Amino acid sequence: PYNKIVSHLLVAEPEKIYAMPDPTVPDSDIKALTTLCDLADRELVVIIGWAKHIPGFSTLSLADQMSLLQSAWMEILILGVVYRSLSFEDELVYADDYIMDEDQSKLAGLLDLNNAILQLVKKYKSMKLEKEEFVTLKAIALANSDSMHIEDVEAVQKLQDVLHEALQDYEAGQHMEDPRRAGKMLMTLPLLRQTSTKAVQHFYNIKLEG
Amino acid sequence: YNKIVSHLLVAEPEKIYAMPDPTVPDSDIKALTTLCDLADRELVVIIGWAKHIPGFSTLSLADQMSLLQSAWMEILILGVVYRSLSFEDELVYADDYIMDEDQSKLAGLLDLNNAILQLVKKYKSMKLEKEEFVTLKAIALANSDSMHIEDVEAVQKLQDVLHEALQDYEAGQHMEDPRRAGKMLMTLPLLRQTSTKAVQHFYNIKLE
Ligand SMILES: CC/C(=C(\c1ccc(O)cc1)c1ccc(OCCN(C)C)cc1)c1ccccc1
Ligand SMILES: CC/C(=C(\c1ccc(O)cc1)c1ccc(OCCN(C)C)cc1)c1ccccc1
Repeated sequence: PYNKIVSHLLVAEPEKIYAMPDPTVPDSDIKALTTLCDLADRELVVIIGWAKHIPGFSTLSLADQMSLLQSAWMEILILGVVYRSLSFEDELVYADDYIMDEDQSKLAGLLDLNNAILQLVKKYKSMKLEKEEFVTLKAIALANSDSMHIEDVEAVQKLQDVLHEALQDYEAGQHMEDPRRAGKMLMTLPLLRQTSTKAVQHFYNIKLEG
Repeated sequence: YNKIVSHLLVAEPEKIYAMPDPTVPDSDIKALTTLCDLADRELVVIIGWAKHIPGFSTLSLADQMSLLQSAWMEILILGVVYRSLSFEDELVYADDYIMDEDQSKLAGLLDLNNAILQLVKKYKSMKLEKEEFVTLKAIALANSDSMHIEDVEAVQKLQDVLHEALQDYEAGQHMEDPRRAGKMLMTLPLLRQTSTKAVQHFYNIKLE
């Protein structure tokens, strides 16, 4: 119906970012990896631009604004893809010009991993996830990254609170069929965190192995 | 008073002890062994405790085990975490085994324990109650996100039931915060992460 925060967040939303493949080089695990690497690099600058638009976010200390972006960037990237693929089935809308099926992923050796995000994508799909929910869960994810390098903990909390409140409230007017929808959304965050940490690790392994 | 929560409480297992076998002088191995032996004896208990969770038993033995399979670490972690609330910078795994910053460094569990302590840091901040504990334990169990389940609906129903119990509990004894249940739900990620880091670390011993 109308929530201050949710609307703000829809607006603060970033524009369509396209992967931009290299047509002259062959499709290998090094290509796909390289393709995603930069795709994320670009998004990371995109996200830092965005976070400033997160109501109450710019007010925290800089050292703390960095602490969170430091921790929650991967979940943000991830929830991102997870969203792009809701209207699709069994594949990943990493980029609107970059989609991967079971076979493109088998070639990239990201089967295990992608079969993980397919799962995450399944839940949200079975909940009929809404754009307004994405943006909110996304902001929450950030204000809930639990960095250990926090200096002013009472502030992080008020930021968490402000965003949590917007969720309960938006879910309150748009879905009275489910007096427990917000909290349900919230329970999908762990998997988000699980996937992201899985992602981070595969990366530290590819870097170890080469 | 909420029925489901009264149950979970009553179900709450009896105290367990690590019993730092009067055998080997303190050392990485001794330490790691003590925990290995306690976790196992706890795991058994957990299995039994599980039978009481409302609606848990009705599940096919296949699912029941798929959940336990995935959540047993969060459960173990949550325990020591609740056990450690009333303390400072120390992790209580058992009344006979209490790890302080140094004993940790000795076991190499500095990083692991240090994240676990972070978990406690938050629960202490919001004065976690035994009631809230027993309930999250059950919730974490059914919200374990296992990839290989048969009956998705029945499981979902179990998460709703327990979720209802939590939102309800907060609604009665904690009217001062309408977002409390949700905030408890928000501590689940960390628990997940920590339980994960904890597990990958165990397997990482002599492998690649
Ligand atoms: C899951 C795909 C992915 C990345 C990704 C995820 C979501 C998204 O929207 C875009 C990309 C990925 C790849 C590279 C990367 O690099 C960050 C480091 N920069 C500074 C070089 C981050 C994420 C990746 C992670 C680990 C190993 C290999 C690939
Ligand atoms: C966090 C301490 C811990 C365990 C633990 C946690 C909570 C608790 O109440 C009791 C113990 C731990 C240690 C061993 C273990 O083994 C399970 C596998 N069995 C079948 C051999 C599980 C957890 C541990 C985890 C990873 C590496 C080293 C130690």
